Amino acid sequence: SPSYTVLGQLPDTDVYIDIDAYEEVKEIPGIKIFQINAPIYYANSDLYNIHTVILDFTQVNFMDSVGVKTLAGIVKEYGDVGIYVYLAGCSAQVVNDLTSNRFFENPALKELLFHSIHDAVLGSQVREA
Repeated sequence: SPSYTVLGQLPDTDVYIDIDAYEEVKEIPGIKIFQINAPIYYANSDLYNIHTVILDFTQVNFMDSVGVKTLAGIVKEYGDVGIYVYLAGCSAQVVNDLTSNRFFENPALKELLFHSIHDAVLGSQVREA
């Protein structure tokens, strides 16, 4: 799909790239990592034993209200079955767009934000069940 890319980890590093880019790159058991390549309502359409989904926002320069609402639905619905959705690599501007569209109306959702994919992977290691 052009709207998202499945990422894996290069073994014994903090490097995450396209699962199809290099043979030894492997997904982490219990975690799905998706790089967002188009506004999230496109990726969401494709969506339509995992404890964590990590969404890599490195490529995202801004979000619109429809995108933030979509994202909120994704976080909520995974959350309802105990799966955490983490947001990695959000720029200041993207965080501003999330905030303006009241994504953090519950300040607890601030805990879903991580600077890098690896930070998010490490955040999933031990946590509130």
